[PDB]
Amino acid sequence: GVKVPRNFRLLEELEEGQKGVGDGTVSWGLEDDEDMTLTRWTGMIIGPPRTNYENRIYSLKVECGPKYPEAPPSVRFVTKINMNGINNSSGMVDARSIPVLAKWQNSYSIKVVLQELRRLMMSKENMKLPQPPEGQTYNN
Amino acid sequence: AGLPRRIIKETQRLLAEPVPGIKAEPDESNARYFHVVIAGPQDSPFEGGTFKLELFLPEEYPMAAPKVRFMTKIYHPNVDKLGRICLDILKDKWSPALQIRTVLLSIQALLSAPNPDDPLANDVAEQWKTNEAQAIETARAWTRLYAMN
Repeated sequence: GVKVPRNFRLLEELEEGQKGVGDGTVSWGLEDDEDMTLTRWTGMIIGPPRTNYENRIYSLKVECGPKYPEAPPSVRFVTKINMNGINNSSGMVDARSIPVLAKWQNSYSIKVVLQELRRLMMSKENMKLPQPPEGQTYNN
Repeated sequence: AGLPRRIIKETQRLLAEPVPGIKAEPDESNARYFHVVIAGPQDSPFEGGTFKLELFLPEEYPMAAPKVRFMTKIYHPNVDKLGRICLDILKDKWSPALQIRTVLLSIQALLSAPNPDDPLANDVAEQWKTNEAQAIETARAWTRLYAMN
C-alpha cells in the first residue's frame, strides 16, 4: 500500500482546488500563498437552497497537521453558523460529531470535508435552525 | 512483497555513491520518500547555503516521474513560493530511462544556472532579466536568511 506523503498530497489538493470541482458550491485554497508547510487552508461553502443557510457564503479555516491525511484536518467556521457539531460560540467543528471526521479515512481530503459539511446543512436537524445575522464572524 | 528491484537499486546506490554536494536519506516511515539536502553550488549566489528538498517515488515510477519540491525558501526564477520546481524532466521530458540521480543533478545545475527566460518562470524572472545584479544579491540575501541553519 503506497502512501503519498503529506506534502505531495497537499500539492495535489492545491491543484484540484485551483481547478475547482463540480458546481463550485465548495472551494478551497491556501490561506497564505507563501506557506511552504501547506498547513493553513481557507474553505468556502455556499449554503444550500431551501435551508436556512441558503444564499450565504460560509468561510472556514482548515488546518492540515503533521499527520494529515492519515489524520483528519482541524476545521473551524469563521462565518457564524448554528449547526449541530459546530461550537456555536467559537465556530470549532467537533470531529466526534461530524461523521467524515469521526470516521476519517486517508482517502478523504479537504474537498470531502467541505462537501460533507454542505450535505449536513441539508439534514433535517440543521436545515431549520434559526441563524445568526448574515456576515457575522467569530472572534480570534 | 516489497519494492521493485530498480527502487532498491537506486536507493542503495544513492547512499553508497552520493552526488557530490547532495545528501539524500530515506524517510523513517515511507520507503518511497526521501529527505534531500542540496548545497548551494560553487560560484552561485546560493553558495554556502544548504537547501532542503523532498523527493517521492510514486506508484508508477519509473513510468511516472519522481516528485520533488524545495522545503527551504529560495529566490530563483524557476522555483516558486511553495518550492515547486520548473524542470522539463519532472514533467514533459520524463522517461523511464532517466533516474533519480539525473533529477538531483539537474536541480543542482538549475541553481548554478537560473533561467529567467523560461516562459513559465515566476514573477522573480522580471527582476532577474532587467536588474540581474539586484536579483543575484536578493538570492544571496535569502540564502543568508533561510538557508544557513
